[PDB]
Amino acid sequence: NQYDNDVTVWSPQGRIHQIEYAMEAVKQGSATVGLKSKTHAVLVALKRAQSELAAHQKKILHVDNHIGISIAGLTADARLLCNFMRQECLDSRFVFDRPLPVSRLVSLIGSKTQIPTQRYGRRPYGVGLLIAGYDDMGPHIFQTCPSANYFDCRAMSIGARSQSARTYLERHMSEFMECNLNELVKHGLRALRETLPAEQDLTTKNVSIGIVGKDLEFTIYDDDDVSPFLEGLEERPQ
Amino acid sequence: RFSPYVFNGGTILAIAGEDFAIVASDTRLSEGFSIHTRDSPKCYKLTDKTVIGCSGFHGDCLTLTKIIEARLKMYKHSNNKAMTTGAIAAMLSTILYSRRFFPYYVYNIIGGLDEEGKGAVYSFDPVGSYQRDSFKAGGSASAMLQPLLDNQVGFKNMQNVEHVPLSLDRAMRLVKDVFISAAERDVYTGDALRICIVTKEGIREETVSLRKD
Amino acid sequence: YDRGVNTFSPEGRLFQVEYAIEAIKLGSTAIGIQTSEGVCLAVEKRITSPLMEPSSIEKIVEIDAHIGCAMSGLIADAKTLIDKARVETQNHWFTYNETMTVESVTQAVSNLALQFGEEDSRPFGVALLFGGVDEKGPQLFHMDPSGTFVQCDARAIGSASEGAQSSLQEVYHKSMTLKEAIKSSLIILKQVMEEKLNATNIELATVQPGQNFHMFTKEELEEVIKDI
Amino acid sequence: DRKIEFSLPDLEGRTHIFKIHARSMSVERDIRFELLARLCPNSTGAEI
Amino acid sequence: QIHSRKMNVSPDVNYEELARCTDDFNGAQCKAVCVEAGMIALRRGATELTHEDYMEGILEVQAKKKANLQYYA
Amino acid sequence: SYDRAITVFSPDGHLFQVEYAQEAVKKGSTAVGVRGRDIVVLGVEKKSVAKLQDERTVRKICALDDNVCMAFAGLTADARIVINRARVECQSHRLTVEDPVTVEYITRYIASLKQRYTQSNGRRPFGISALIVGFDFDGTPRLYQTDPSGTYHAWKANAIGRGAKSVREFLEKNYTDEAIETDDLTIKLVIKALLEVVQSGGKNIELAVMRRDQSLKILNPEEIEKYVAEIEKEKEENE
Amino acid sequence: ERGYSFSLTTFSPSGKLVQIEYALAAVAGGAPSVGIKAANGVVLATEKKQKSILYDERSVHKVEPITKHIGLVYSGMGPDYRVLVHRARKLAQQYYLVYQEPIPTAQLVQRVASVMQEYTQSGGVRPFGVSLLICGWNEGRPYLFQSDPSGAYFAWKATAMGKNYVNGKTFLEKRYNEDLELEDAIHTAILTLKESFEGQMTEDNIEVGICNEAGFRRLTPTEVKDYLAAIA
Amino acid sequence: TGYDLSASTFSPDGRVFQVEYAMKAVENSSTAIGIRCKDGVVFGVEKLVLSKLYEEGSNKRLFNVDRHVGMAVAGLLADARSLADIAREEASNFRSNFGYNIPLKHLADRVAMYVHAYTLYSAVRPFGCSFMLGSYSVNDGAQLYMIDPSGVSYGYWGCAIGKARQAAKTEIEKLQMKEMTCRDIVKEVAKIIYIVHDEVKDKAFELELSWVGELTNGRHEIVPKDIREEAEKYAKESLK
Repeated sequence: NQYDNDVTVWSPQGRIHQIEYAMEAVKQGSATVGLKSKTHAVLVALKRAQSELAAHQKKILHVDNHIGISIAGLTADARLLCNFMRQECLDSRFVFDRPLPVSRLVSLIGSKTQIPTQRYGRRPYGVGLLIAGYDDMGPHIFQTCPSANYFDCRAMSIGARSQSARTYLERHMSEFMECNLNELVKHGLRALRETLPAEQDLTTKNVSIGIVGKDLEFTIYDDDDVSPFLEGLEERPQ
Repeated sequence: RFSPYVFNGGTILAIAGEDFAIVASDTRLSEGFSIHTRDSPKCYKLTDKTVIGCSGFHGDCLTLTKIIEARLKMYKHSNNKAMTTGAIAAMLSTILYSRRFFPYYVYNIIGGLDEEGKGAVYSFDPVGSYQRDSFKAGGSASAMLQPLLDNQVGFKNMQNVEHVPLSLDRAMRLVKDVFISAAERDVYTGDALRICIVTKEGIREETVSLRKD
Repeated sequence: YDRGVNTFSPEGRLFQVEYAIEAIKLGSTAIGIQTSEGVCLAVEKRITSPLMEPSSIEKIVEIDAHIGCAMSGLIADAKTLIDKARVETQNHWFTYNETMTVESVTQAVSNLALQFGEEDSRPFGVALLFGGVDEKGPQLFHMDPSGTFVQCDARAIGSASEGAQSSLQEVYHKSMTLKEAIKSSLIILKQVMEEKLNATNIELATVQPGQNFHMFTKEELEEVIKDI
Repeated sequence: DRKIEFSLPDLEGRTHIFKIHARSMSVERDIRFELLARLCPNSTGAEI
Repeated sequence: QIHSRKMNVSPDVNYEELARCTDDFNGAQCKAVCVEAGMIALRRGATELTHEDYMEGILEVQAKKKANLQYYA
Repeated sequence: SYDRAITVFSPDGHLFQVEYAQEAVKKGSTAVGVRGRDIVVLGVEKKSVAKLQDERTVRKICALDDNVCMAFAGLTADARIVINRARVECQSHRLTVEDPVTVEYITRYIASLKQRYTQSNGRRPFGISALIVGFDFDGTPRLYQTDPSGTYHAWKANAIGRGAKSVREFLEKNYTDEAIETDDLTIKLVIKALLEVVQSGGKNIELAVMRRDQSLKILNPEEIEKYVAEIEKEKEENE
Repeated sequence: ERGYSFSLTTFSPSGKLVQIEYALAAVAGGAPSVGIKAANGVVLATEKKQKSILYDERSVHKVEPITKHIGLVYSGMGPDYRVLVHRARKLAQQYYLVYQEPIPTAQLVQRVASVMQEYTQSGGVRPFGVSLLICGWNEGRPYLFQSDPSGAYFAWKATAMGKNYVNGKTFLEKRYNEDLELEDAIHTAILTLKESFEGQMTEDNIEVGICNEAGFRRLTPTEVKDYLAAIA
Repeated sequence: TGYDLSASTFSPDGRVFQVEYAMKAVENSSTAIGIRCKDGVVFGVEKLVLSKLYEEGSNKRLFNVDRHVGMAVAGLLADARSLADIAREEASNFRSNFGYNIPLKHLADRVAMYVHAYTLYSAVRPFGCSFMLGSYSVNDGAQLYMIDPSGVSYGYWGCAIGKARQAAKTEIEKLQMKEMTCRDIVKEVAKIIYIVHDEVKDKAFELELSWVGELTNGRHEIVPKDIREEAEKYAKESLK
């Protein structure tokens, strides 16, 4: 056709296919699930590699002492927004000498990414940022989109084959506001074990888990310290 | 007309130990002929293994401190590890030189450990030059403090002086005596002595009262 | 008939970046292997004429005494990235009085790797291997034209890349040594290159924890050839 | 209902096509086709 | 749900999940999911229908071009 | 500010403006260069004029320093501005590092300019190719060529221009070590080369030499007829 | 914002500038006018019909002065005229501030023509759609110049632009000589506007200005009724 | 075709299809209503619950521009909150330069000019948003302005945007806004959206109500919980 070339061009139905194609790379990235308790926020990522000698690509990135994110898309734009994210933490920490409110940060992210979605010859950002953080109001789990329409939630999932993880979260979401970390994390592992082929699940080098805690700095756990969390789970029913 | 500089007093001191380092300073912020406060420490825990002291113009001490605290996190987010002591000195030399034509009115001494558990003291001019020394006094009464440490620590001008390395307790009573001896003559010497100690285990603090003229 | 330079696919990715992924298939193939003893590295030259001087071309080029590089595909664009790598490492040493780590070099180039637009023009047609000995011992990284980089252990990039990976997974293991890794590489190169192998079709360079970056020349090179 | 794609062969489809169009001609025995399929990244079976 | 009537279907299915993970379709494409899931089970020689059969039928009805894309995330 | 990308990727991985510019090179006049062990020599063919007017202005061989000579092919207008910027750069080397410029350095300057010149916005790439000949410090004579993509590339001998692949086949089919024995024998090789590619061996040739310590020297059209005369004499007794 | 920064005017494969070719046709669809110099000054005359009686002909004007001694008319479209009118009004002042002397008419035509050719090449603009006639008695001798949308210029004894100018140039060819007067050029200028005018020719269907050694000025409908009086 | 790509090209019958296409995306946004009573303005926003995994209070389609000026939107959320940012900054320009609070007739004029600015060029697109503005003054009463995608504003005794726009405004004129104070306005504003977006088209909704007047002491805020619990008590009087 011809309504499928530029960001400025509206569809006759009013649905811009450039943004609709920017919603594809977030479906092309690997799956990950975020969630929160009353007092703790946990997000669990699923690594990928290309050859078995090649290392697995990380997804969980440390932003601040109370802010951590996950990605799904291209790593270049992931780092491009990430450096802006670190910058917007440390400058206001420099000015007001205080941590930064997460919703106020994400509003700045949406205002940041809305701008190239309206000019000419300007792509949107292909990324799927799940955001975990603390205000004074405890845990907050946010998700983004290339259409710059950020969504508050209590648990979400993005990446390839995430709908099954959503179906797991809907029938267990009532439990989540009481249980603490040692079973909350493996609830998230029961989310990520769903989205897999039926033979391989959790082989201790393909997974990472990040936690911000009510008196605990945001900590990334990778291919080792995962093994205390990873044990004590049931076998996959078949 | 409008002057941009003023002198806030203060006097800091660092001594490199064998497997430790001791950074100490008084806690008086004041200028003119008056006292602003009797509580203003100059100890600053940068890492677990690095403590900086900052004397001179107080607003530049605050600003420079916060800029350093930013650039550590910039390094760590860049490199997934912490800075080392010589890396901090090598950075802050460039930071001080970066305002060559409008300098900070700040004296600085960095105390801390190496990668091998040894004391390291780096003293700064207000422009950005430095060296690694065993012990440096900075501030107002540094002229009162340096030759005493040259005699006791450096063993200078003594005949048949043996050379025991400095024990930690001897260093402690050395500092606690010498700040009293400076306090009896300098007007800028404060009323309480914040002492910070960097070991292989962590950071210890201790505060000793002084006279309060 | 003519889209923009910044147009997304209906499949979702882009067009020109994926075209640059197509573009690097034509380059001369290159193989590097990460080994705890040290990182070895090799490439052919694709010699055309007898009148052509062989040693004027290269794909091995160093960045520091502990960082070497290897390129593929288009060549004339790569020298810009080599220059930015060198300037970047000298900035990091100039400001911190230490060595910039290999991964941080790799993301320093990979941030530059995707910056074309219509303000202030196209992606790059290269494919890079980074051999380095940091404080974590030997390292080996491979980046993309899309700025995506990852650590490998034995990566083969070029025209015969998928064949050499298939012949390479079968021979790599976690406990290699350097002398067997070099000959193990040259067996694969002998399998995949066109012309008869000599002391001038290829060139190698290694890096060690002890000594600095080193490149082989036509005296210490042909012993592996006669001992293939 | 069905929307079968026809793309270019990756490597092995090309080598197989060399085995198809090259089986019935007098050739030197010890040649290899894999080098030629390395030399033809983007090509059709008509071109092969 | 209508066109899934005359097929051997194991009660594994979640039409809310399928319809929620399938936007932008019509009755022809939604029927086409039912027939392609009706074929892949015969490809594996199964007798009833499972959820992942529908999940692959989604991919075939979408009918994407495959080009070597795993280097994301 | 005309901000527009020109050099874009093909759907199969090509740069159309680059490979068209190499065709614009491929229609240019033929220039051949070799190197001797002690005296380098090169010459353009196809002077092709009306043979009744001026000609010093059409001389397609210039110097950059005392030790660096340079010829080219392709369209004439884009060449001389590259010559100008190369002269400014090679002077600026002497404003820096005190030695004269090495030919490898100045060719990296030219190719490095040309590549980013393709990388820039709103610019067609250059449509020239050059041969750059210099006997450096410590007297090691060498030469290079310049692709319009900007790939500097060493040779023992080369030939670009319209009808150059057959000339290159003659050069590989004729180049020995004893062909570079005498300097006039090397000139007889070059005049043997152009002659069997430029057909009619009249005044179309324009040769220029360098004895690795001098400046450039262009022979007047007397040794053209003399060397061509003894060339036809040697071929005459050879037949 | 910013413009397009590319010329929308290219050479044809026949080697023609097609937008200039169309702009000349748009000039040819303009209102007819003519101008004559004869031995004491230049007479310009145009043809101005209101579309109905509701307009005020005393509001706008075709005959426009540029300085003390230079007037200017056109034959083309309306809103493109006033822009370069105002530009030329400026250009005489930038001459006069430098030299403290009124501008030579030729030196004005240089700069106006350079404005038009400068305007027909730059990015993202259509060329102008008028042709001008410029008068003035500088250093005694009168002068009459004619521009074009392409930016060229000429020195006419007498010519005509607008519609039926191919007939008007034949009529002025059969009419004019070297030796006339200003009022004679008035009378044959009315006589050549009557070649292609409408049914009635009143005191306001036209607009006539003249140059002298006294300088440029513009006529009123009183003496325009006196000149159209006892005419034809 | 080809006449409906840029925002710089007229149609061969003389209009712009880009502005109309951007207007069409407004009728995919759900429903936004708001009327001004006898002594205040009440905005009413119904909010579709997409999935259960969202948290209550997310992604609010109802904004707060000034202390007294409020905004309710219906369009695309990022562009809507972008317009909330520039209007929110614009009131700060007015108070910062002039020293008092901005009137609606000036404010909606400024915002409407800024929206109209993106209706001309091939570089930018039109907004896919429309929204409502209203506030209360003690010197000027209450106001109610609405802004289309094209950048045209009007005063209203009541207005409505969303999917069921005519099925909203058909029932607003049954009320008597000229005399009712903003108390039973809450129940009526509640009921007129209670009678729309049925359980066929919607899974479940969420009520979101804004509220301003001198009963709110001029300042703009949300409704209290108990009052909209009385509105939800007034919900199930539609079954009869």
